[PDB]
Amino acid sequence: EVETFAFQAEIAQLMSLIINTFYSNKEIFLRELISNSSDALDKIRYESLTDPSKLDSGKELHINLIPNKQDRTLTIVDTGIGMTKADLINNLGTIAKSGTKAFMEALQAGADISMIGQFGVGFYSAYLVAEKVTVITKHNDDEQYAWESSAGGSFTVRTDTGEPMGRGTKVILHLKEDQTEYLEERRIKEIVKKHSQFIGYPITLFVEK
Ligand SMILES: O=C(Nc1ccc(F)c(F)c1)C1CCC1
Repeated sequence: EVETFAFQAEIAQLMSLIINTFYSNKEIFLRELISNSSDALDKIRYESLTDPSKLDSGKELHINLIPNKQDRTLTIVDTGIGMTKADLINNLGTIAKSGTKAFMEALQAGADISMIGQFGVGFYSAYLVAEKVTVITKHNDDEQYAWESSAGGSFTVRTDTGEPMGRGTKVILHLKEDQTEYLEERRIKEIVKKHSQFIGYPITLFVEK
């Protein structure tokens, strides 16, 4: 059972800008998604400070980067707090409407796309490199769900019957044909060292057969 939703108009406009604007510095998508993972890990860690049982769904707090050249996907996995179904529908737990408003004023007032994270909508920088994004998520207070969008004004949400995740979020980037450099080990390592050197969780870059 798949539910299809329309993006709010401001979010659709944000994704069309990210997709259509000529902007060569696409690598910041990875910094933005890792920083989102770090924020989600901070949240479950804080909650566990007063309720250890919050970590019954997984004690390890980490970030994995999994490239797959056969599928042409880059997956960013974290064991953070995750998202409820309501969170997924409400712009993946962001205040995306007011965030978009600010970001697009900043853009007309000098800023560039790389600053998207300062407006709380860094998730959508995934569409710099991905034609389709799938988000699998599990929050302690809800079931496992899969969100998906190829932009175009709509997204879907369904119960995920795939591999149980325990707790956290998995962002699966179905990369554009000309963006496969972000599956190469040496290019991912470069980006992580350049932009994510101070993330306080272990970031493991998986290698391929
Ligand atoms: O708004 C613009 N681009 C834009 C905005 C948000 C984005 F996430 C993005 F990738 C590109 C134009 C350059 C200023 C006018």
